[PDB]
Amino acid sequence: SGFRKMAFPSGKVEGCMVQVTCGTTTLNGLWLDDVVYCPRHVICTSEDMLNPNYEDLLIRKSNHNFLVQAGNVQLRVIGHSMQNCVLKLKVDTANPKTPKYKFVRIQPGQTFSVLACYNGSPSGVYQCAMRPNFTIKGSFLNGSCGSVGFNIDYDCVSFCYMHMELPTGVHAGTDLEGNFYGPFVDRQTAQAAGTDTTITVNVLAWLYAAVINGDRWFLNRFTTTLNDFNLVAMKYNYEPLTQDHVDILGPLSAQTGIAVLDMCASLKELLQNGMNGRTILGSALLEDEFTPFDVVRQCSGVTFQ
Amino acid sequence: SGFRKMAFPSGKVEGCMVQVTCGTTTLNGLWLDDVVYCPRHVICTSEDMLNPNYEDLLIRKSNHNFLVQAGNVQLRVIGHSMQNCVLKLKVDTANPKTPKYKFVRIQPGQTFSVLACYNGSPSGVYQCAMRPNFTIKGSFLNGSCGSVGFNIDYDCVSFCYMHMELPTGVHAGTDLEGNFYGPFVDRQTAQAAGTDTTITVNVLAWLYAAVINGDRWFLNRFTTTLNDFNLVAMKYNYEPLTQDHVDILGPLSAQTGIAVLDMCASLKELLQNGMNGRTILGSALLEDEFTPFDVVRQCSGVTFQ
Ligand SMILES: O=c1[nH]cc(-c2cc(-c3cc(Cl)cc(OCCc4ccccc4)c3)c(=O)n(-c3cccnc3)c2)c(=O)[nH]1
Ligand SMILES: O=c1[nH]cc(-c2cc(-c3cc(Cl)cc(OCCc4ccccc4)c3)c(=O)n(-c3cccnc3)c2)c(=O)[nH]1
Repeated sequence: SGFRKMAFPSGKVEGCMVQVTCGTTTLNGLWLDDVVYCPRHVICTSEDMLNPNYEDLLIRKSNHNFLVQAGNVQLRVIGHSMQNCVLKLKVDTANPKTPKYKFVRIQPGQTFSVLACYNGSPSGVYQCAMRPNFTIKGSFLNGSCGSVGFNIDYDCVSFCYMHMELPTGVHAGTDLEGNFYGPFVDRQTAQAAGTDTTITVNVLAWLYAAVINGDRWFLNRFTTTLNDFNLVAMKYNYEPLTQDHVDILGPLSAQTGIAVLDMCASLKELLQNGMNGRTILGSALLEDEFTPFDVVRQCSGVTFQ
Repeated sequence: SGFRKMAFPSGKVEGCMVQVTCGTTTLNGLWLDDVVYCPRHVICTSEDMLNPNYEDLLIRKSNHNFLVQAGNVQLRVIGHSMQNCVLKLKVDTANPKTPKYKFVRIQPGQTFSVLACYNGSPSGVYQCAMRPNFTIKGSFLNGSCGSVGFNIDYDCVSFCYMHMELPTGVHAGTDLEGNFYGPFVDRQTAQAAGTDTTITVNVLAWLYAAVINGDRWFLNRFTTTLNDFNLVAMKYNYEPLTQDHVDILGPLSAQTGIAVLDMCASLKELLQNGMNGRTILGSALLEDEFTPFDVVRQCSGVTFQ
């Protein structure tokens, strides 16, 4: 019993964090096999940030200008290249703590764990989600650039996120191939996020989690249709629900005996009437950063090693 | 910017989790140096649980009846003893991944990270707090017994929590010396929790976190006194605020320029009028599982290794 915002165990990723220094800038890198990955703006000064020409700035950098420190392990840089918005530094030592891993570009709505690091040292871990406007609502301070987000399937780490804080206080970054999520660029120039809508399939998954845990007050006598529900979602800035989403919710439907469309009718009533000062799973608002997989994992206890 | 429920990086503790089997029961143990710590009800059957005499049940157990597996490392048990409600198993190998650690008995209101484990394998990490009734609102399934809670100061792991789920769905356990928090006993017999009050000093710390992050709508024109505020806390099942608590909040007071007693007056108005459908740091209720230290760490970026 109980339902918590739960991150993956971070140990497999902690062994990969290093500090990367170029001139006077220091941020975090990801050391996997004999390559170190970090944001390319490590080569910039605060002044370079307004309109950086990264190809031109890289001309004046050689291997020995990049200092990489793994704790106190000093790493020798033997090559460097730029791939989209990440720098890839070839070092002469394979990381002996490299886990089984893959790089994945996640879709909006998907969740992941963040290991926030500073000066190459992990400081905390938390859960968040790729928002529909391709920002994340993280917790990051200066020096956190190069911190990574990931999921873990048994023994394999799936890295999905690595760059900046917008003036609005939300966060933008890349996949591990260096392509930004959404339209953001690594330049200090006007960029605004776009509508932050609610991840409907995740809210439904969390209502199923609530039923499994005994929070049942929101179940009602009604049902609805996909098209009728989606009219309501549009009014409340909820993402449309698709048949694919209904199928993904099938296992939770089968565990609880509540058809997806009946749960949609409960969500519809919650969106139109509010929670009336009540709570669900300890929350006074509808939570949208648990995926269906998140709910099954935490309500079934799958494990990783 | 941003404020998240943030756990410590779990890697130092992951290397200490093992599986402990006795007869047909399997749960988690903590392997530190050459000792394995686990809940003593590993020696019980489901029937033993109603009224177990642990001293008598232990008579029929020898070293070879305890199977300890560290991943696939098979550990040889060379001694066993019972300390209060934990079993201590002496093994013939020191854990090479033992971190610097201490055992600490925490006070109600204090927070810690939980590494939920099953069959000796970590499955997720989250934050929670010792409630004033000495339960914790965890997320645990069958097989999670022996999972531990901890804090980390730079390189030293402070283990504070290790046992059962009450019929109400909240959780009870011991410190690493085997003494339960609060009045609970490791027996399947009627036990009820006691009033769950709100941790006032933590709520104030979280309001300071909100101000630091730009959530300022709840700041008002008023102030109050310690005695006047505490009359309001009592009415709303909030813990009394002491002068010691005011001093602990001093650094946040100094960072924001808001006297503690003015912040109390803002909290008073929030308790009497509610949030009026607004949110603070993404929450529609007053959050009480961030300590003042939690707020400073996350708003200053302290790091651990
Ligand atoms: O030695 C270092 N110098 C700099 C950083 C660093 C750099 C940035 C950074 C990097 C770039 Cl290309 C651009 C940028 O502004 C773009 C967003 C924007 C748009 C419009 C107006 C203003 C801003 C910001 C940053 O956000 N942060 C940051 C701050 C808080 C949370 N997360 C990231 C940190 C670092 O870790 N190390
Ligand atoms: O092989 C194993 N057998 C058993 C366990 C186990 C044992 C218990 C357990 C252990 C004891 Cl002495 C007593 C007990 O009931 C006491 C609380 C209570 C009071 C009144 C009525 C009912 C209950 C419960 C448990 O909660 N859980 C549990 C369940 C969910 C979350 N957390 C813990 C697990 C295990 O991990 N391995």
